[PDB]
Amino acid sequence: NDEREYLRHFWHPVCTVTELEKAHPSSLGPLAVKLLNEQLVVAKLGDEYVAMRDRCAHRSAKLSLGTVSGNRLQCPYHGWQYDTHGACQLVPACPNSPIPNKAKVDRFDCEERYGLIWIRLDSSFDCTEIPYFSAANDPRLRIVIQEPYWWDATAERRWENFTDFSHFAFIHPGTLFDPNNAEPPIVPMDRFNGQFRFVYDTPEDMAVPNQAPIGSFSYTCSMPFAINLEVSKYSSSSLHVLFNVSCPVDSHTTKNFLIFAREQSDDSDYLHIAFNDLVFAEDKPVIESQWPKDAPADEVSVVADKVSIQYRKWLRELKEAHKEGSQAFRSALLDPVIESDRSY
Amino acid sequence: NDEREYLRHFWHPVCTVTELEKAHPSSLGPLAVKLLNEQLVVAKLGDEYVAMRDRCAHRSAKLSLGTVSGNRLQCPYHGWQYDTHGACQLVPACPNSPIPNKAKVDRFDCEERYGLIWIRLDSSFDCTEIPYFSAANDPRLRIVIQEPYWWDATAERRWENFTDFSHFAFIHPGTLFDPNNAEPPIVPMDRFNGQFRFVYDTPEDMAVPNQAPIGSFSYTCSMPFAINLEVSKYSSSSLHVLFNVSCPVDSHTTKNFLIFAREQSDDSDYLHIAFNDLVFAEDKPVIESQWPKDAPADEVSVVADKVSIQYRKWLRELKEAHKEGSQAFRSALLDPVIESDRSY
Amino acid sequence: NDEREYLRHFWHPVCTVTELEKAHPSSLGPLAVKLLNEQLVVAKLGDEYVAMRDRCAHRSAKLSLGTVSGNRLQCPYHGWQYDTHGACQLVPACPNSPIPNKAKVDRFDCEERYGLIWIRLDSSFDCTEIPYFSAANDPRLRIVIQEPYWWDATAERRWENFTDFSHFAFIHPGTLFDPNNAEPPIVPMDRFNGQFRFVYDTPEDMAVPNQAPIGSFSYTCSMPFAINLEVSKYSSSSLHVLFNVSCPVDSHTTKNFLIFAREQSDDSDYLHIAFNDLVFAEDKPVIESQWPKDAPADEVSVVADKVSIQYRKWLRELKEAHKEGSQAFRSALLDPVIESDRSY
Amino acid sequence: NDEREYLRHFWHPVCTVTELEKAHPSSLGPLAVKLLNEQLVVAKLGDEYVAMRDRCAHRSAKLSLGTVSGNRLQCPYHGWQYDTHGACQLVPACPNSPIPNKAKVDRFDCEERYGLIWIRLDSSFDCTEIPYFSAANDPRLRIVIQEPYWWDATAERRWENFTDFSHFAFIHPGTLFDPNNAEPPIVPMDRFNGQFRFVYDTPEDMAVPNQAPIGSFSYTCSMPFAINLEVSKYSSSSLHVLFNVSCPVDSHTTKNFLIFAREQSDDSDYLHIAFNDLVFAEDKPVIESQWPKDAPADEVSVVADKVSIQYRKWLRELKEAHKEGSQAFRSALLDPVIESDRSY
Amino acid sequence: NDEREYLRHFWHPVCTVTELEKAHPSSLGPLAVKLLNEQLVVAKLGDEYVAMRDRCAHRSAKLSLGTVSGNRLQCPYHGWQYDTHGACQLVPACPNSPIPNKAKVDRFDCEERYGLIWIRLDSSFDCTEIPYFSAANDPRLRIVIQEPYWWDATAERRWENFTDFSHFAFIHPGTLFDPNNAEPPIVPMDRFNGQFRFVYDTPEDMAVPNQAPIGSFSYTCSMPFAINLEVSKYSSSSLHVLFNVSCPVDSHTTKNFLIFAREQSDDSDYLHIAFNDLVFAEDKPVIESQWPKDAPADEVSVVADKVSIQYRKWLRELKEAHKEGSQAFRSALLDPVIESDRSY
Ligand SMILES: Cn1c(=O)c2[nH]cnc2n(C)c1=O
Ligand SMILES: Cn1c(=O)c2[nH]cnc2n(C)c1=O
Ligand SMILES: Cn1c(=O)c2[nH]cnc2n(C)c1=O
Ligand SMILES: Cn1c(=O)c2[nH]cnc2n(C)c1=O
Ligand SMILES: Cn1c(=O)c2[nH]cnc2n(C)c1=O
Ligand code: FES
Ligand code: FES
Ligand code: FES
Ligand code: FES
Ligand code: FES
Ligand SMILES: [Co+2]
Ligand SMILES: [Co+2]
Ligand SMILES: [Co+2]
Ligand SMILES: [Co+2]
Ligand SMILES: [Co+2]
Repeated sequence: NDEREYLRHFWHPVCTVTELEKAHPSSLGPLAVKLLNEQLVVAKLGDEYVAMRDRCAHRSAKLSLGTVSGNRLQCPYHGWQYDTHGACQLVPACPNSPIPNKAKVDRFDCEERYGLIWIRLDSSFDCTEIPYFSAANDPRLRIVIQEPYWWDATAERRWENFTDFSHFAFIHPGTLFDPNNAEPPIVPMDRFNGQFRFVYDTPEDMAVPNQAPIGSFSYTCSMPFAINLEVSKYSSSSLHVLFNVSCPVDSHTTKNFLIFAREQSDDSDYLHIAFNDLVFAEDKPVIESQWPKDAPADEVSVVADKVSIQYRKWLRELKEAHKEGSQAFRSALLDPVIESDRSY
Repeated sequence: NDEREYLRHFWHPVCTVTELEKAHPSSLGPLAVKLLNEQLVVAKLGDEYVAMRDRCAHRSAKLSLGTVSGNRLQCPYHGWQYDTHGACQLVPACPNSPIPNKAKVDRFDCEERYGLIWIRLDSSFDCTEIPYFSAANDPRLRIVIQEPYWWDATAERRWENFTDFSHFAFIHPGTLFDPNNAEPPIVPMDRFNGQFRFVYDTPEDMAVPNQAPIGSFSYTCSMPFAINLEVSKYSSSSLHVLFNVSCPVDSHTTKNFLIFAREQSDDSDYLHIAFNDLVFAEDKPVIESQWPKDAPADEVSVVADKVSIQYRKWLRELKEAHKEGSQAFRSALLDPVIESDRSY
Repeated sequence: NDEREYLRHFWHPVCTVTELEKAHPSSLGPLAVKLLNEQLVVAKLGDEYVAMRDRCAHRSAKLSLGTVSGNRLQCPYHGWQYDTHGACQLVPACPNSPIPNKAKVDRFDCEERYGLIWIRLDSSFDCTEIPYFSAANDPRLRIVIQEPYWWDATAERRWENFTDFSHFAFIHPGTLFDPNNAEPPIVPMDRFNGQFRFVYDTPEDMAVPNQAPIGSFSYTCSMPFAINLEVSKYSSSSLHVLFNVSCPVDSHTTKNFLIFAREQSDDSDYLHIAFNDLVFAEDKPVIESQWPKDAPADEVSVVADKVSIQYRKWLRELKEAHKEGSQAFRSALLDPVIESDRSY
Repeated sequence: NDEREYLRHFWHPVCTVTELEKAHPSSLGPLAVKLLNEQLVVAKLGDEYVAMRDRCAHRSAKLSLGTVSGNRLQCPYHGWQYDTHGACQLVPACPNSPIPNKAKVDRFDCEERYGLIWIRLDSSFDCTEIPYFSAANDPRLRIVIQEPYWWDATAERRWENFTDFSHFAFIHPGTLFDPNNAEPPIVPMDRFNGQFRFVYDTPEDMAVPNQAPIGSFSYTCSMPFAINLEVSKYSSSSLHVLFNVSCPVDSHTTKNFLIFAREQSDDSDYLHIAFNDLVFAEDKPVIESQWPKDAPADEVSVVADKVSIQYRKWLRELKEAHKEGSQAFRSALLDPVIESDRSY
Repeated sequence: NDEREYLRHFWHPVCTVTELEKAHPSSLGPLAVKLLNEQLVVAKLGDEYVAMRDRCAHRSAKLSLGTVSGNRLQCPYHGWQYDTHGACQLVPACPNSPIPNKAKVDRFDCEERYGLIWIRLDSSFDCTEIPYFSAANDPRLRIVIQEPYWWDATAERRWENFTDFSHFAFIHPGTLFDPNNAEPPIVPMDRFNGQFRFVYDTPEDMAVPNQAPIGSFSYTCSMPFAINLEVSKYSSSSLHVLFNVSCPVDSHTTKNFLIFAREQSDDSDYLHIAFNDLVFAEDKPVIESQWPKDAPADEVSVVADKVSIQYRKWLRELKEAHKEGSQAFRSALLDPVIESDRSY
């Protein structure tokens, strides 16, 4: 848990709002989720999304097997009722007696945004924010939230797969790139407000389907695991946005979320969903094969790996700064480092 | 067989638009569907939804395994291309030769309405229309189209299940009615424009969930299988509309569609979907147990069965009038028969 | 397993007699069983039930894959024949050679009582007895031995679930308690002859099925894992006895046994079996959810938890006394500690 | 772990040539295989069978999901191509740049012999050879390579099962021996050229099928896991050879190979395959039951266990000599030790 | 059964010799097979392959559940023994009494050829022969018998699929033909000795794999269901032969056999097997979709359908001639009808 501890300071998606509403017939939850190997429960208490450890203080039953009752989450075993702060406010067996001081469960940051539920396990450094999705509140764009997809691969390896262009000719030859353009350009990369920003111009006139988001690629990557990709498409001259983020469920699993938005929206959502699913099915077996799950020091990079080289370097900086404490981590995350000629 | 020929003259839903778009990665279809034991294929050819028999004129392959190409449907076997009228316009093996006169497949009236695809197999009487859904184009109402649900029961038995309230205390005691209000009123029923119209007032103060659409019930039933139920709810003083229609797939199977609309729409869609699904799960085993599948003459009615009795009577009249021809059928369907004091 | 070693000194049930007879077509076993993570084999050799380690001394094959031949258990691999004392008496490959003195397997106390097979792994303290079942040899009572039921929960958590008053309202609302009677009395508890003894008069006039054993509850709990509950039922004024005992199979699993006896026995055994199975089905998901599997020090008790508080206290004293040896253990188990006004 | 390092110095079979050719539609591989817990990939690169670690040096994808291209193995992820020495010779993303010095993967000695693929993980002692199969290149004999069979048992326990006849009466009574000849002779055993050699004469006139290879048995066992058994059958006066060898896949699993050759070969191959499969099915549950998987020091031998005893002794000597280095190991393996009157 | 009766006069394959030898551990059978909806049993009695109705004369048990005992097939129920002529020669219950005259089962023509077992149900016209396989006894060629493949399609539709070239561009675009050459040539077709003979020159320089049998195509089709295709390949300048034959199992199923032979045989059998299997997997869903299973009179042909038009015409002639009797059928089958300029 040691090398991963710094990840607890970020906001991570754990489920869609849809999944929470479908979990229990009340539409309020509770829903069991797992984040960085922590077993948590999510529920809607009044107007608030809450996240607690999925473990009752009394006899350790799972609260995720319980029931929302107005402004309370009720344990299924002996009916202890927890408020939005994780504090027990009713012990039905002793309704007069004072409630023990220890009758509380851990309560974590939990917020809805973009149709996903986000949890931050450690808020002590008070310097991380929910990742940036550029299409939110853009009335020009129709937004579709896909169903989550689970991979037997880590969030770091998934991020590197999503931002890697040298693999398109070998993994996506029918679908995203010609098999003949295996040589990608080396682009400037900027750190700004805790995001990696970089821009690409993919090759034109490739034998790829019209629904393929191929064009001018503008990445805004909220560290550590979210990618916002704005595509000015060549084929249609219209904006298409991909927002992909991985939930690090445990040491070898990710629950992954894709939200996409498009300016030309008279067509079928399922044209795009089927295409995204095909791309993911092409990536999945190769990424799941990578072993060990966490990239060892012995991996051999080439110059075309600039994006993942720079990604790994920043992650190591954040892990090092975490050991040094709050101010060092804030600096490592939010200090600007500009390579390009743009102004922010 | 013979008993069911008259049903070919009505419009029946065969799939949702969502089902069509999901069937094939192109989002255009084709999709195989079955209606009154006919194997059909639906596809979006240009701006039109087209229904054809699912059987190529060349060597009888299923066109539903083929592909939409431009505004035509291409057979998977030797690539014959069919236009919106079912006529073959390209024989790839014989590009110069004249296309055989009989190179064509049967085409059927096919329209989208309310997010469903409707097919009329026999248009020769030309007096039937797509059923009425009251909530379409009412901006006060949020509309949800559920996924279809399949039952091993006929469309007639499904219709009678949907409009019966005698069964609420026994099939839906927790969910729609109190167990001790089993006695229902007997209301006037009007025939108008091929619809059964009748109005109820279900019992008040019943211990049923708040998401239960219980209140004053106004039915508009487009013969033979569609029900439009407008509820002015007691618990929320808000309009809730249920539109239920059965596809008669064959002699013992229905593919059933529910669309629901609601005025108070700040809550979760899945609160309502979960409730509807629970109601359907309560009905399903009992309706599927009814045998023989078609109601025989030996069933014993009581006065509380008025809706069922009058429905069976009208269906019998429609079946007999169909044998007398187009004009007799038009009168049996569209002549008014008013029982209530309502103006028309 | 250092902290479970004291449990080896008690008698634990490992199967029903029916299970042993059904295991092999001979009706004599062998049957593989597991107790405290020890792999054992049970068989009927002549008139005796025998238990040995399930591991042949020769080449370590499982004797449970072998065959009973009258008064011998024969290994499946090279046919070594073990007698009722675990000693090899025939090496078929060397019929004239003397049998090595090492050719023996560990043999454990094994006795039938009440239709179960009991094993005691360590008889050195010579102060433990098979648990008490009050209905044995009471000719007024019809006895039913249920099939065993397996839970992913420990024997301690199962015992505490069975004797807990406060969960009935939340886990068993339809079946054992009204949801309104959540506040239990705090009763005197006596230690006598290695049993916990306590009485509880459950609430009257509860909307609960008539086959529910609800009434005046008299518990005789043979430590560590057996519960004998005599119910003088309110609804029928007749005696109903529940005898529940958990086999600690390993650190996270129990094989549980229920025997029940009843004075009014003209009804169906399966009326009561189905009721017991419904109660167990209501408990099972919540008990299996408790984590960690062993109750840790951080659990928060309230005054209504008296029974489980006192149970945990006695188990801890037995564990500590086992470290101090035979006499200290005998005193911790068998010394009386009287809280009530009763005489024994 | 440490206990098994000496086994890396021997040649072990990992697949049949048939398995390699079936793995990929090209018939060239690649095929993933596992040997002593190492994940390897085998492919036919030009005229050579090559074994590499199944892990690309770039980003650790499995080369076994890749493709043979010319005389190289191409990774599925970014198309790096590895030559027969494990060196990367093409980085498609950086065609002009120099290939990193560390762009290479470990390669292992790999040869085809007898229709199997053999791998030696550690070649530094350079004193081991591929096991001896007597029937290779004997045109009097028809050879059949069976499909591999997997057992949840170690290669040591499998070897001892194959060379034991004490068990025939109990495991194979219908098939290999009479049940009442359980007493076997004790024969001289010779060590010569890294092989155990010993000769038997099984009992005559036994009620076993004609396809049973029962007769005069001559064993040549190439240490540690290969057995060559030449049978001069009693029933047919014809030579029958069984070659059995176990791949030690990991600490508890074997992938086992049987090749059999016969002089009288006008009958069906499947008469013999069915018989061998029946024998293996009789052994399998008993051998898989042996626990712990590795034989501990507490097993009790009898004089009939001579073959097993001498096998364990030699393995112990090889393990100890390996710790002393290459010369000590060569002597322990290849020094002769003659017990019989046979000339060498 | 009426329109299919003429097919009983031909020899049909029912299993491979391998399948017969694998069916029972004796390697002699019996094996149940089904041909033209007849339930038959195949067994090897001495040197003879025999086929009988799979139904004992005594109490109608299946002989396929029985045992070969030298020159007899023994029923499993009461052990009646049938000789190679289907006559019972032993009634174990009455070993002295005369055997009833009716104690016989129907016996059918049954012969091995090319590694397949062939059955002819009706030999009364004495004019049909086992189909021609050109590669048999050609020492230049290596022969591989594939495992049978089952399709939900009739033998007529399978034959037409195999000899159809207009479908390659749509069903086999990667594998057998360019998608751009959809236009096939019209070739002369000869009837000779009950075979259709015709020759094709497929297009050259197509983007197809090297193991694809593409070249000069010489067909010899033994009516009604066997195709012998000799390919003088363009890519390798070497002979490749495909022998495909369908067993008409019942009215909607075929059990299909592929044997292939090749002159250049230093490569892997599985290169070719995998390619054939890919081709079959491409055909299978489209052919299984064709409905009704038997081609109706309403199918619309084009000039490129010459082969199947001529096939259907000959089949109709054979069906008509069958009604007229033995001499008419012999003439329809064996009279020559020459279109080309070759001499036979
Ligand atoms: C990584 N990735 C994707 O996963 C994807 N899915 C659909 N377009 C996509 N694009 C353009 C992309 O770059
Ligand atoms: C038949 N029926 C239903 O199936 C249903 N489902 C949800 N409300 C429902 N109501 C009010 C109803 O009358
Ligand atoms: C724990 N428990 C049970 O498990 C049970 N099962 C049936 N009656 C029961 N009673 C009264 C009970 O207390
Ligand atoms: C161990 N073993 C076998 O596994 C076997 N299988 C077939 N004959 C066999 N024989 C003679 C044999 O000794
Ligand atoms: C029909 N057919 C096949 O099924 C086939 N399979 C492999 N080559 C093939 N060829 C050349 C072919 O014509
Ligand atoms: S375990 Fe939650 S209330 Fe007791
Ligand atoms: S079957 Fe449709 S094109 Fe031939
Ligand atoms: S392992 Fe039991 S007799 Fe050998
Ligand atoms: S992981 Fe193999 S080429 Fe990149
Ligand atoms: S049924 Fe065959 S012998 Fe009696
Ligand atoms: Co990718
Ligand atoms: Co209902
Ligand atoms: Co309970
Ligand atoms: Co054996
Ligand atoms: Co084909």
